[PDB]
Amino acid sequence: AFRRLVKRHKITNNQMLLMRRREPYKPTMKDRQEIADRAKLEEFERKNADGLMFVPEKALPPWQKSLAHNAKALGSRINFRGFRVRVADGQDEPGFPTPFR
Amino acid sequence: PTDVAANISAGAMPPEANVAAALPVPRIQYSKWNRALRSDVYDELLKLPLRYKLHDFAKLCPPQRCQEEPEAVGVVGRDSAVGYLPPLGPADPLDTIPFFVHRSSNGVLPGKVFSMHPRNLMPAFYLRIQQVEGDMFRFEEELLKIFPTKKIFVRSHSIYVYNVALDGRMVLHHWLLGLGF
Amino acid sequence: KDGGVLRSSNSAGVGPLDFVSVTLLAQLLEVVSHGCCSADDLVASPVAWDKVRQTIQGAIGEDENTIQLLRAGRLCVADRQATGSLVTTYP
Amino acid sequence: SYALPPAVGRQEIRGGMHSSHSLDLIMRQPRRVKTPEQLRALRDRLRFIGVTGPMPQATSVSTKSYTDTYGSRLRPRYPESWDTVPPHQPSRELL
Amino acid sequence: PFKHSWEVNRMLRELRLEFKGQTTIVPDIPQVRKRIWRVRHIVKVDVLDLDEAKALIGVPEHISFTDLASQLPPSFGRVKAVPSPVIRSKMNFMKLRRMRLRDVLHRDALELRLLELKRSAMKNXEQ
Amino acid sequence: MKVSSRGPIVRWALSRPTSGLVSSPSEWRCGRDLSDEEKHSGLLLRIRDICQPLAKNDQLPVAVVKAQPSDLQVNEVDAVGDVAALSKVVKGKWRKISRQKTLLIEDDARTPFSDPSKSFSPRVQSYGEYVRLTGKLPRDLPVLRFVLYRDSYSLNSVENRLGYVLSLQPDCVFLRDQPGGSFGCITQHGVCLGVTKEILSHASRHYNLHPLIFEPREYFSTDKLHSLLQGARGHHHRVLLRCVEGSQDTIRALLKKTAERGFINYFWLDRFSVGTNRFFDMAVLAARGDYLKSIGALLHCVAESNGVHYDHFLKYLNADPSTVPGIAQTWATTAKHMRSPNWIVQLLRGLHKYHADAECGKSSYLAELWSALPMREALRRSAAEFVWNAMASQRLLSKGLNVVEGDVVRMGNYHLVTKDDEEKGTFKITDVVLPVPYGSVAANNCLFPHLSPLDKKLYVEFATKHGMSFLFDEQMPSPLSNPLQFYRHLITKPVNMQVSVIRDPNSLTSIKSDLAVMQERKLVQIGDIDYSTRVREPCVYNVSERFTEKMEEILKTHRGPNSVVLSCYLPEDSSPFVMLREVFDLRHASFHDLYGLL
Amino acid sequence: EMAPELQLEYMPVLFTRTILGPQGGFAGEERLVKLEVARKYMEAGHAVTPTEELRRGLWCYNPDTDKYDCFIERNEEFLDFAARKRQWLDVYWRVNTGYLLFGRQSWGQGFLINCPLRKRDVAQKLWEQYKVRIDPRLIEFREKDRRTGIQELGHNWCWLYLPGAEELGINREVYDNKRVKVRIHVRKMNSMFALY
Amino acid sequence: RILQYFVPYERDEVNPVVFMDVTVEGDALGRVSVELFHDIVPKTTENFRSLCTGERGYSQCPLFYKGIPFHRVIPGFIVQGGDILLKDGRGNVSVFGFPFPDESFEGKAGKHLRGTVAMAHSAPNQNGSQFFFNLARNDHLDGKFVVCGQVIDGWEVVDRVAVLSGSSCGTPVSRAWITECGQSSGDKLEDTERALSGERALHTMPGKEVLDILSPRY
Amino acid sequence: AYLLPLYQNMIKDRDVYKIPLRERRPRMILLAPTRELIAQLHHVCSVLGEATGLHAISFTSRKRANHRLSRLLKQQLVDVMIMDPKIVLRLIRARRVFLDDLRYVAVDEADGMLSSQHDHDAVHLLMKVQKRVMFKHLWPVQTQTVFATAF
Repeated sequence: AFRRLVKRHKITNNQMLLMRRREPYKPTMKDRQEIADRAKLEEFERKNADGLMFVPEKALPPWQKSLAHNAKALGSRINFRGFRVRVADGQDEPGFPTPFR
Repeated sequence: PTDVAANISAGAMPPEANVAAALPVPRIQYSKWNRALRSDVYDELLKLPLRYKLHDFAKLCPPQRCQEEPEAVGVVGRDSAVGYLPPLGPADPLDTIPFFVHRSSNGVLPGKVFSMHPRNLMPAFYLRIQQVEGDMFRFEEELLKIFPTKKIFVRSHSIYVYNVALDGRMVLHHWLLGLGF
Repeated sequence: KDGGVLRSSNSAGVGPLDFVSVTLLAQLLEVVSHGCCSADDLVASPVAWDKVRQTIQGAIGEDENTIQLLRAGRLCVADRQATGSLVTTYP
Repeated sequence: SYALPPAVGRQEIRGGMHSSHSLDLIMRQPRRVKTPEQLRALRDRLRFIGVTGPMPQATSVSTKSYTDTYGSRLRPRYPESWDTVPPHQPSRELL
Repeated sequence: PFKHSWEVNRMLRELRLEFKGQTTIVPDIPQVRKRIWRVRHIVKVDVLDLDEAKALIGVPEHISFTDLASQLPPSFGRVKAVPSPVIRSKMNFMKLRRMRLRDVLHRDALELRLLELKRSAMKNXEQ
Repeated sequence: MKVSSRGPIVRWALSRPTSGLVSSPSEWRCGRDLSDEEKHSGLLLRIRDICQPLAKNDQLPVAVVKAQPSDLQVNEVDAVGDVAALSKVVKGKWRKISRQKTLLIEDDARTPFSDPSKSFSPRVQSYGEYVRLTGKLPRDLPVLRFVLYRDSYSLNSVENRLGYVLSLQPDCVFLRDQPGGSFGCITQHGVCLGVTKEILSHASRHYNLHPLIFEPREYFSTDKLHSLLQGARGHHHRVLLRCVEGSQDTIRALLKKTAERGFINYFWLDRFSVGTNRFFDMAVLAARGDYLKSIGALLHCVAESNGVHYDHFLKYLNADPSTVPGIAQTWATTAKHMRSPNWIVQLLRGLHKYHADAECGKSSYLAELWSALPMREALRRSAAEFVWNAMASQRLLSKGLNVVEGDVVRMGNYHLVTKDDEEKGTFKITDVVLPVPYGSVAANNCLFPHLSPLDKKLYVEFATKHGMSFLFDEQMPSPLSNPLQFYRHLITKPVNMQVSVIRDPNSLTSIKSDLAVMQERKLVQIGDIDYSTRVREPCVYNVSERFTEKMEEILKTHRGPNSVVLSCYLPEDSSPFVMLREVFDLRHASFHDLYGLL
Repeated sequence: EMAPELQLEYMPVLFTRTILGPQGGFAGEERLVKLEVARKYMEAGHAVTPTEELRRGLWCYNPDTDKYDCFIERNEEFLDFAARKRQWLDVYWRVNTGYLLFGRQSWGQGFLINCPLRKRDVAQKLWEQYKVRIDPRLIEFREKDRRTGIQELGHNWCWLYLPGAEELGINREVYDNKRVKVRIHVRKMNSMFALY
Repeated sequence: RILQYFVPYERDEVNPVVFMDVTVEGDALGRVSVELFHDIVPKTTENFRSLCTGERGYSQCPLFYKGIPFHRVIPGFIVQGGDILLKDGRGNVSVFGFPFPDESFEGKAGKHLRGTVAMAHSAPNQNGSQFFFNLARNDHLDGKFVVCGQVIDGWEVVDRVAVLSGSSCGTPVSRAWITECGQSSGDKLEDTERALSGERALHTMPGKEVLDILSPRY
Repeated sequence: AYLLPLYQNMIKDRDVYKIPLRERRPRMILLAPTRELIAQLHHVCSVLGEATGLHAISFTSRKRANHRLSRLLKQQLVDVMIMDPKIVLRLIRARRVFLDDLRYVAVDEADGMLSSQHDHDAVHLLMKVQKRVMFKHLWPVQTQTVFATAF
């Protein structure tokens, strides 16, 4: 009873008077809520089926890309391999071997 | 259309392609100030069936030759970094194009991408072309053949194409340049 | 201490010893027992290890490390005899 | 089976005529096509018209199909009345 | 059907029944058998074998039904149950777009053939 | 003018697998058979075919191989006799250079910044900077010896890894080839020049699903280099066949028969290639001088191996003449972005320049591009091995198994058999050895069995027919990494064969890897199967969910009631798949490693 | 012929004393029993490890002497008879152990049901939730329900007559070898499960 | 009897080649290869090649010929296939998103010879995805249907398909679908002409067998 | 109550399924808020673990804790780890342990561990073991989680 002015639909058949619910085939509120929850969980599991892939500095969210870039721009001036800057914010450890890893 | 991440997970590609699976290939982006022509989309346009013949990409691209010339002059076609060239015209001389597309003051093409209800910062965008002259409906039909699934309206002043982004504006500019405007 | 762990955290059953080291230890135990217990029989039967521990004369059997070594060798030879019925060897 | 009537394997207010009398008459009468030989001898002569693709014409060269004769966007004018209705909008008839 | 729960209403919707007094025709596949077993108390079902249907409808016996289904057009009213009325509307819009494109492509192919004939005639008149 | 290949461009992988099923063609979804590929590669006849022609029409029982990276384990032994085994793993040995950086942020919100008693808290922005630890390199011992454990990594991929992680030149590292393809758990030896243990431990890869581990053993001088660079004399093999047909007794009898009567020694398909274009095809194209078709076949093989290269090669083939240079540039840029091998990206840049610049678009420039490739010697060696396989098959078809006068036998040097050695000496088919043509050096030094019409005349005739005349005309050098042997036996017998057949309709049996048995704190033992340790009883937790989904189709197709574990020790270049081919119908579930060039 | 991974959870077990239940059997029966219940049986003393001598012959519990003095030789006819007796006892135990559930419509909150039940419906629900196939002729209602069948709402009980009693000799351990009492609870349910 | 099939044209090299695999009731017959006329029918050639290779994901249906059956096979006249939208022969969908019309009835694209493939259409100016292989010289189709190309090899495959799954009515008695489909590079036919000399040399020399068994690719 | 079946579930994995135990991959992880509760659980895990033969490692914050934590993981094999979620999260990020073959998680006083009083350290760990179940390239592990709460 959240909406207190019910919609009046055009009456094409006389049984539309006897019917109360607009979409009978549609599941009820709580049922469709838990259905959508289960569907979102299944989609998230399908997405996380493979291991957590690690992304480079450019393919990072804006609140981390510039920080990760400025933390290493000092070492980027001198071209030498084997230079890592252990920054705090970033992709957390999955805790298991990953094909992308 | 290859899923690099899925291929790496399944073991079909080397694990060094994670940067390719995450970030797209770096390419000079097409802009209103830097006409970075894309050979792939131009080839797709050439393969698509259209009534009007388009120029070759070799003529659309500005010439890139030796730069040993001591002093530069005012040739219509000269070396330019942003890839600016005057309109080449029609591909086949024995034809009549029903429409004519004027450029702007800065030589930019008419394609401008706006947003529906931009006060709410709505991601839904649309394209407006308000420099077409001649038979606007022939241009509209060519836009129909280009974008089959999009909604294209036409008026006396502007042609609107709904649900197309800069990714479609660049295709429109490519087709216009290939036609010769 | 380089490789292989004999002692177990439970200590009720020590870890199985390496096979090549078990063979070498069987040869050494034969040399100790003066041939009274052949290395072939020691690698064949598990109770041969208990017999060797009994015949060790106590010169080395008093060492807890040696006792643990013999127990690990006995467990390894027991596993070997148990799996021999399943594995098939072609010369 | 082919030769036997279709209403021989039926599992089943008696002594009267039901609404399906005209149908059970045909179900009780024997079948017409009694062999796959006759079945295929009728099938190979059976032909479609609206089938998408070419059709054999090596039978007679002088005959031309109505599609080839009057194009595809054109249909004969039909007598439109309460008794018989023709299909409308042949352009909308497709997909 | 609207008097019952949403699950039986979903099953009847799959069976293509919306109101009281509607009659539909369905195959004898296990899916339809399961649906009718679930809604067996709200609908009454009659069985017709293939020969009984060939007798009920004036179709000869030397004509199967696969050929009839392949011959009937796919443009029938409400051909496919799309997952959204937006999808339905854009499908109808794409159908109208395909009609318009058919017409304009006919016109443009005519123009192309005329242009090629003009080019060939001009080349021949030159040579 | 674009590069023109010859053959179908069959993509082996899907655009998005999203499941264990990785093979795109339905015929290969149930397990690809390599019978036609091996027939076109040159190996046709089998011991059962030569012994009894009535057995050729009979079909051997089917068996699935290369199901998971653990069903195939190879361990190389050196010329001295030491088997490559894992002892201890080493970390990266990093070292801190810069202290961590902290920023002071306000600790409370109710008090303003104006209060002098304002409290702050430090929060770290970066924990610090770290660099590799590079120990001192001795002058008297510059040569470093190590052991390498790779899981489903090609030698080219390992060399690229070493190159991009240590800036190592391709000539400073020496790594021998192992039979059986790169897929599986391969343990081998390796020798490097001017590399310290601490910096070599960085090239390892522990946290990946497919581990790549280096382990330095000891240092040596440059005089021991020729002794260390000798060819391996043995490879302990552990092979798990998934879906075999028949009973335990039948399988044991078949394996006993084949291990007692030996198996024909063949250069397996991993040497040349898998697919349409092959190494000897590219080699004969280069020898003819059609660099266009040579580069075409090379890009064809690369596109069959990889997916993105496949899409870009299709775009290149279907492009418009005025659009070819732009698409070539796009391909080169995408390769550089994807981190393709340096030779691949250089070849793509060269092709872009060839298609763009008119004065640079010449067959001479294409020849320069092809000469810039580092694997043409590998292509020529594969052509030589193809010729050897063809000649060995011809010998076995002509003279059968029994030794005849006029052949070469290894007496120890090599010797030509006579009637006296036939009757009294009685040299065996195992001792019968045929030479392989490796350049004019081998063509002049090796002793060729006359056995007319199976002489050097027939050798040169077959080489000229297949276009391999360069093998006998031009000299063929020997790579320092792989010693170029000139003599190879025909029939080979494993010294120790161990078989264990387990009934498993669902095929959930697995074998523990060397890294797994080491992480179990148990020392790695080579030479036999530790049935109590290595093989695992069939249960639901032995195989991964992706693996069981991938194997569902193969199982539904083959219906294999038994799975067989096999342990053997083969000589220098004998591969287990050539053994198992003569006794089973092998179906390879994984066949991407055999493509090569990556 | 079971899969190895499935058989890993089971173990071959020979039954000494006849036990009723989905994981039970008759005296002198070899069966693949789950680990937990098989260990429980072997700890209680009702089961033995299937050795070859035990497969030949077994000792069993005697109800009269309360001791394992009954030596039995496993033969084909003995196995058949004991399997049939186990089937009879399992049917009796299933029908005498728990409730039967019926759900129907009844307009209003009355005490009688809209549509009374019958032997066909009773046998249907028996086969449904008990997995027992019987013919409706064996179901005999009460004296008051002989007219219209089960009509009240709530709890009722019917008689089910089992013919095969004296042939197998069950009259000792069973309460009544002639018939059994099926307790049936009838309720109002939602539309989809009421169906009437 | 069996009649030898000859290539109807000169086997140009600039034109793309498409390969397809056909199976009938589980038995895969072989591989067919078709050279598409790119110089005369560019748009339709590109459409056919794209549908065969699977570059585009989906417009209304999977734009890929894998698993697509031959809905209409007339023995001796036509081996028609396609209809990726319905797999029945009722829909026509192209890569372009709309049925494209014919562009040129030229000499190389107008004559329907024996091993000549063409593009089937429901309307004269609506070329969908359905194609059909000719089986004989069809002189009454010249000027109606557009020719995409011609078959190079594997003609025995399509001939066996027509003789095993063909009825004079058009309905296939047995299902025959495509197994795999893609784009192949151009291969020459002159290498197969040396088979006569190879068989002659085989009949000549009995001592060397692998020489005549193995044939070089190039 | 939650230690009897979990220990039994580890015996069935060690005897029936014969799951191998590796170095840095434990089986069950216990979470306790306070130090003294860790020593309380470790004492019960010592009596129970002495019979079944399963080893339990419990570590509290001591002087030079980084060196001692590295030794306990290198010297002896452990399958029952009794530590705080903060320390466990510190080892996973330091690559000292792994979530592989982790079959059981038992959270004690989950009413306080999951709340913001302990800064959701128990929550951040449960989200890493839940994504472990979603991982399919490794062997299927159904990590059941048991929460012991007084409120």
